Amino acid sequence: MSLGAENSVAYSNNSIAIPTNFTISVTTEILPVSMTKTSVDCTMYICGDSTECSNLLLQYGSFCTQLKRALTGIAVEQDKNTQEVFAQVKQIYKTPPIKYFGGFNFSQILPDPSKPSKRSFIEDLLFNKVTLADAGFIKQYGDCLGDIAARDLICAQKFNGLTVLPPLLTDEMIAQYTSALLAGTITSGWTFGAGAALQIPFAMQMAYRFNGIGVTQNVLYENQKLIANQFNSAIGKIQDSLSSTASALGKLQDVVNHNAQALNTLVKQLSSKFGAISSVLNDILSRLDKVEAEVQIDRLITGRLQSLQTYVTQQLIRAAEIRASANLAATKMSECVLGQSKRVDF
Amino acid sequence: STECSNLLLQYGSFCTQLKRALTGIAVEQDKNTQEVFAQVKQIYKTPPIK
Amino acid sequence: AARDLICAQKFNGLTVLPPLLTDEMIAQYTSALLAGTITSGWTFGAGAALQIPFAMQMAYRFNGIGVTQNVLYENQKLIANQFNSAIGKIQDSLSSTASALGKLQDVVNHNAQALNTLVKQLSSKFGAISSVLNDILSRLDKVEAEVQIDRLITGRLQSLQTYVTQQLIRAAEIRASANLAATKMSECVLGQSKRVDF
Amino acid sequence: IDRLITGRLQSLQTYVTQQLIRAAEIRASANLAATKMSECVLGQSKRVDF
Amino acid sequence: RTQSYTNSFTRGVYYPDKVFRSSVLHSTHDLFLPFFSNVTWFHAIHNPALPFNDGVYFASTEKSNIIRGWIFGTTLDSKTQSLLIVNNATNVVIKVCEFQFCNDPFLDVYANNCTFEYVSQPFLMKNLREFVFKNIDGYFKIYSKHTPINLERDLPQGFSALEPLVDLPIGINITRFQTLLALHAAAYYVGYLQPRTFLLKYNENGTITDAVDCALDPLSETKC
Amino acid sequence: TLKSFTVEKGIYQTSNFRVQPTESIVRFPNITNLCPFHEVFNATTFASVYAWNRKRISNCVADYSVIYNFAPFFAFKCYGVSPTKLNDLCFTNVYADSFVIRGNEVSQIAPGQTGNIADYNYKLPDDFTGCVIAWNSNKLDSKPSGNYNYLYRLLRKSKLKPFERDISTEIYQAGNKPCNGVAGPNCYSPLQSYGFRPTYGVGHQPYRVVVLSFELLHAPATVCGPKKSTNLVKNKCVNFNFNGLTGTGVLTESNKKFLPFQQFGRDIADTTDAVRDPQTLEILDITPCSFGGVSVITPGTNTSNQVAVLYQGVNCTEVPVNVFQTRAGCLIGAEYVNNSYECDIPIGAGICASYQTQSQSIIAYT
Ligand SMILES: *[C@@H]1O[C@H](CO)[C@@H](O)[C@H](O)[C@H]1NC(C)=O
Ligand SMILES: *[C@@H]1O[C@H](CO)[C@@H](O)[C@H](O)[C@H]1NC(C)=O
Ligand SMILES: *[C@@H]1O[C@H](CO)[C@@H](O)[C@H](O)[C@H]1NC(C)=O
Ligand SMILES: *[C@@H]1O[C@H](CO)[C@@H](O)[C@H](O)[C@H]1NC(C)=O
Ligand SMILES: *[C@@H]1O[C@H](CO)[C@@H](O)[C@H](O)[C@H]1NC(C)=O
Ligand SMILES: *[C@@H]1O[C@H](CO)[C@@H](O)[C@H](O)[C@H]1NC(C)=O
Ligand SMILES: *[C@@H]1O[C@H](CO)[C@@H](O)[C@H](O)[C@H]1NC(C)=O
Ligand SMILES: *[C@@H]1O[C@H](CO)[C@@H](O)[C@H](O)[C@H]1NC(C)=O
Repeated sequence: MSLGAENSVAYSNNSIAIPTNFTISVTTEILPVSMTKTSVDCTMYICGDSTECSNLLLQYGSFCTQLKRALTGIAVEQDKNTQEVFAQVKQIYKTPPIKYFGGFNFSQILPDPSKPSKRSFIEDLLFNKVTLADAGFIKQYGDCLGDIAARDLICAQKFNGLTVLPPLLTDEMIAQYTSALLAGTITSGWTFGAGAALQIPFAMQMAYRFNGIGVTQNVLYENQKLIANQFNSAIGKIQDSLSSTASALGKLQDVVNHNAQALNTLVKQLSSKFGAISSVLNDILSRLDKVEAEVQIDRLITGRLQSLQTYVTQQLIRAAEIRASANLAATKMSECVLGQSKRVDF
Repeated sequence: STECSNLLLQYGSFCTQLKRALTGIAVEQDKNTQEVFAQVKQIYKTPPIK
Repeated sequence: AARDLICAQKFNGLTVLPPLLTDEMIAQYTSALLAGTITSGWTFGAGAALQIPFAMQMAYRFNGIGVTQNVLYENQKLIANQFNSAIGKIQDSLSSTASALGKLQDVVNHNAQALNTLVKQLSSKFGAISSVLNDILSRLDKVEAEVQIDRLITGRLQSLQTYVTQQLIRAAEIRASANLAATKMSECVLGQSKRVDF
Repeated sequence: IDRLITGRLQSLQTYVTQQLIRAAEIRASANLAATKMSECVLGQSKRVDF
Repeated sequence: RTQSYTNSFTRGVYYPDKVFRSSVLHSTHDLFLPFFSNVTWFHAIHNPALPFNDGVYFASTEKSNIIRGWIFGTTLDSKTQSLLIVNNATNVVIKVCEFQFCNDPFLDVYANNCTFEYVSQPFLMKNLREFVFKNIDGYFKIYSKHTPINLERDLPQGFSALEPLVDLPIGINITRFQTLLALHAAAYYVGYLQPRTFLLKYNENGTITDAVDCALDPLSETKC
Repeated sequence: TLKSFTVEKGIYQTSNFRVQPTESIVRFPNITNLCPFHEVFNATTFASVYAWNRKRISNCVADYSVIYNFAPFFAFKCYGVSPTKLNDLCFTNVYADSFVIRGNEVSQIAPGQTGNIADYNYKLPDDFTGCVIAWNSNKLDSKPSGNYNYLYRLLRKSKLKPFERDISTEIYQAGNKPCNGVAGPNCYSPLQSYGFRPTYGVGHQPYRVVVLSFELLHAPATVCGPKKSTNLVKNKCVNFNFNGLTGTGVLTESNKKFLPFQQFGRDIADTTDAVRDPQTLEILDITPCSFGGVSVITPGTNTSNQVAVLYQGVNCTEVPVNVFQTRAGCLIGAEYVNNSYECDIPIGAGICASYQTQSQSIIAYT
C-alpha cells in the first residue's frame, strides 16, 4: 500500500511563502443520530399461543421484564438523541421572500413550497439515496393478512412478536427544524444562538467571518463576486457528486442494514431444535406425554431465551455507539452552525 | 469430532454472529489506527540541514 | 522445551490477525507529521504546506498566547536551552521510570488474559462425567454421550459468548480513546489550541 | 441443584453485563464533566453552547 | 461396448423433501451429484455389471421402450435377494427375490424365498429422462425428470429439478448393478452420488431454479 | 406491570391483546377399514431372528387400545412418541416386525446398540421412532427336548445396516485356506439354534417381540387413529387439526401452486404456512389471528384516574377487537383537538397527549 505522494518542503531560515489567492471549499460530513426502535413480546416469540409453555416460562422469573425495560430505555434514548441534535432553536425562523444575499445562491439548500414535504433539493437527494428497509413504523397488518405474491420478511418478523415503533418526530418536523436553523444562520449569523436574532446583511456577516480567520475584511469587499461564484460552483459540485455517487452515505445504510439483519437472525433462530426432538412446539405437545414434553419445552425455552438475551445485549452496545455519534452531532450543531470554530479540522 | 459437529449444527447461527462481531472488531481496529495516524496528505521530508 | 501458551491457543481454534499498517508505516506517518509541523507550522493542516523560519513560527506561537513577540527574539537562546533541557529530562525519565506506559501494558495484559481464560475453560466438566470429548464418546452409548456432549456444547458456547461480549465492550472503550487521540492529533499537532488543560 | 445453579449463573451474568454497559456510560459522562471542569472553571471558553 | 466421458454440467439436482418452499434460499445435506463431474457415456451395441457406489444417476437421450428395467443386488443367480424392476408400456413390476438369469440379462419381446412384490403406474407417458437411485437405511427411492432438448449432442446447460416417484422399503444389500435392454444402439450416462452440501434457490412458484455446490471452488464456499 | 399502587405520568406498555379462537376443526381422511392388529399378534410360530417378517399396514383406522387386550406384555417401550398419544396423532405408514429372541438380548432391540442381535441379526436405525413390544413366551415357545426351530446368526464378515435382512447360509471362513463347502477346520455354520428349555433361568426364556415402526413423513396420510372429522369453515379464527398437528389461526383460500407430491408449506421460522385438506384436494393458507400491543396513557394517581388506551399497530376503524387514528396505532379515550402545545406525554409520529380543562379530559394534539 501507498501512504501518499512524496513531498519535500523547502525550509530556509530567511524564506517564507505567502498565498496570493484563495478557494472556497464546501465539504460534506455525515453523522448517524438515531436508529430503529424495536419491541419484543416474549410469550409470542418463545412459545406462541400456548398455555403449557407460558406456565413453564413464568417459572423462570423476571428475565423478560428486564429485557422489555432495556428495549424501552433504548427506544426513549433514540428520541432523546434526535431531540438533542435537532431541537436547538427556541423559535421557528422564516426566510424573507427576497432571495438576494450578496450574490450567494442558497436555492438548493432552502426549501421550496412545490411539494407537501418542505424539503430542499439536497435533502431530497439524501432521502432518495438511502434505501430504507421498509420498517413497521406504519401499520401493515392489513397487508400481512392479505396473502399476496409471497410472504415477506416484515410479516414474518411481526408474526413472531417483533414490532418496530415509529419515531416521535416526523421527517417534516426535522425538515422544519433544519429550515429554521438555515434561516437563522443566513439572516442573523451567530447572534441567534446567543439570544435574540439580530439581523445583518450577508456581506458584512461574511466579512466578520473573514476577520475570524485572520484575513482583513477588505478582501471580501474587493472579491465579493469571485467568492460568490466560488461558493455557487462548490454547491453545484456538491449537488453533482450527490446525484452521481451513491457510496457516500454508507454509515446510515450500515445502520439500516444492521437493524434489519439483527431482526432477520432473531426470526431465523426460531427454526433450531436446541437438542430437542423438534423445533415445532405443537408437534412436541401432540407427540408426547406431560413430563417428556415438559423436558423438550424447557430445552426450547432455554435456547430461545439465550438468543433473545444476545439480541438485547447487541442492541444495547449499538445504542451506546449511536448515542456517542449523536452527542458528536449535537456538539457539531452547536459549534459549526450556531457559531464559528477555531478548532483545527473540526 | 464429527458427532459434536452434527450436534452443534442443531444450535442455529450463534457462531455466525460471534464471527460477525469479531470481524467487526477487527475492522474497527484498523479504522481506529487509520483515523488517528493517516491525517497528512503527503509524506513530507525535513531538509538535511539541522 | 515445553508447550507454549501461544501453541495451546492456536491448536484450539484461536488466532491473532496482524494489523494492516506495519510499524514502519506508522513511523513514516509520524515522521511526515513531525516534518510538516517543524517546517510549515499550522499551514500544512489547512491546505498546502508553506515554509517559515522556526523562530518566526515560535514568535507566532507566543503571539497566540498573549505574549508580545519581541520576548522570544530577546530570549531565544534561553528558550532553546530550556526546550533542550526539557527534552533531555523526558529522555532520562523514559530511560529510568517504567510506570508511565501502564495503559498500553494494560491493553496487552487484558488481551492476553482473556485468551488464557478462554483456553483454560476447555478443561471444565460443566456437569458431565469428563472434560475430554473422546473419553465421553468411547465410554458411553449414543444417547448418554449425546446428553454429555450437549452439556459440554452449552458450557463452551456460554464461555465463548462471554468472551465476545467483554471484547465488544473493550472495543467500544478503545474506539472512544482512539477518537480522543484523533482529536488531539488534529488540534495539538496541526494547530494551536486555546482550550485549557487540553 | 444443577438447574438452580444454571439459572443463578445466568441471572448473575446478566447483572454483570448490565453493570458493565452502565459503567461505560458513567465513564463517558465523567470524562465530559472533567472536560467542563478544565475548560469552564479553570478558563474562559469560546465554544458556542459550551 | 463403447465407453466415453462427458462433463456432468450442473445437472442432477432433486427435491430433498416433500415440503413446499417459496422465495427462500435453502441449505441441505444429502447424497448429491457434484457439479461439473465426470459421468461415463455408455453405448449398448454389444457386459459386466456396474458398481452401485452410494447411489447412481442416469440420463438417456432416446425414446420409446428401447431402454427399460434395472437389476439391483450384490450377486446374481440366487444366493442373495436381489431387487428387480421391469418397465413396459402398461405396468411396472418391482419384485425382490432370487430369480434365474443368464450372463446377458435382457427382456425378450417376441423363486425360493420370495417376499416383496409391487405394482404401480408406468414411469413414462428431444427426450431426456433423468433418474436418481438411492439406498439409505433399508429404503429405496426413485427421482425422475422429463425434459426436452434442442440439439442431441451432450447434456444441456440448465436446471431440471427431479421429483420423487416411490419410497420403497426394500431392505437388502446393493453393491453391484446391471441394466436391462430390449431385443427383438442405446446410450445412457452413469454418474455417482456423493455426500455434498447444497444451497438451493426457490422462486415464487416453489420450484428450484438455481443451486450451487459448496466444495467445488472457493467462490461456492464463499456463497455457502 | 409496575408492581406499585401508584403510577406517575406517562405512557406504559402493559400487555398484549389477542383474538381468541371460537370453533374447532378436525380434518382427517375418510377411511373406514380396521387395521389387522389382530392378525399379527397371534401365530402358531413367529419367524426367526435372521428371517424376521415385516408386515405392511396402510389404509385403515388404527385403534391402539386393543393392543393391550391381545398379549400380556410389560415392556411397551416407545422412543419417539408416547404410548398414550398414539390415537390422537396421525401419520402415513406402519410396519410391524416379528421375531423370537432370548431374554438376555431384549435390551439389544433399541436404537444405537452393539451386540449379537443388533450387529449381525436385526439392527434398528439411529433416528428410530415407534414402539417395541416384548412379552414372555414360556408357555408356547419352550420344549423339554430343546427347540431347534429358531436360529440366529453367530458371526458375519461385516456389520449389518439398519432394517437389512439376509437369508443366505454360507460356511464362514477365518483363514487363508478355503472351506470349499466343508465345515471343517476354520469353517463354521453361522446358524446356531437357541435351544429353549423350561428348566432354564428367567434370563434365558424365549420372548416374542413385535416392533412397530411409524413413518413420520410428509406423504399423504393413509393409516392412523379414529377421530371424527367436522365441517371446514374459512375466514374465521379457529383451532384446526390437519392430519395430526394442531394450531390456532385463520384459514383462507390459497393461490399457491403446490406440486402434486407436496403436502405442507413452511415459513422462514419452520412454521406451517400452507396446508392441504386431506378430504378434498385444495390448498389453504395458515396465518395467525389479530394481535398487537396495548399502551396506557395516564397522568398521576394524585391528578386523575382517567386513562387512554393505545392499540399499537392496528387499524381499529376496521378491526377494534373518542376514537382517533394515528400513525402509531389508534387512540381510544382521548379527544383530538386542532391546536398545538408542547409535548407532555409522547405517543407517536408527531402526536402527544396531555390533560387540560378544554371538565377534565385527556386530549390529543400535534
Ligand atoms: C541560515 O541558513 C544558512 C543556509 O541556509 C546557513 O549557512 C546559516 O548558518 C543559517 N544561519 C544560522 C544563524 O545558522
Ligand atoms: C441558483 O441556482 C439555481 C440552480 O443552480 C438557478 O436555477 C437559479 O437561477 C440560481 N439563482 C440565481 C439568482 O441565479
Ligand atoms: C474423466 O476422466 C477421464 C479419465 O481418463 C478423462 O480422460 C476425462 O477427460 C475426464 N473428463 C473430464 C475431465 O471432463
Ligand atoms: C454389503 O454391502 C457393504 C457395503 O454396502 C459391503 O461392504 C459388503 O461386502 C456387502 N456384503 C456382501 C456379502 O457382499
Ligand atoms: C410463475 O408462474 C406464473 C404462472 O404461469 C408465471 O406467469 C410466472 O412467469 C412464473 N414465474 C417464474 C417462472 O419465475
Ligand atoms: C389369536 O388370533 C386369532 C386370529 O389370528 C384368533 O382366532 C384367536 O382366537 C386369538 N387367540 C385368542 C386367545 O383369542
Ligand atoms: C373421501 O372424500 C373425497 C372428497 O370428495 C372423495 O373424492 C372420496 O371418494 C372419499 N373417499 C371415500 C372412501 O369415500
Ligand atoms: C387503515 O388506516 C388507514 C389510515 O387512515 C385508512 O386510510 C385505511 O382505510 C384503513 N384500512 C381499512 C379501514 O381497511
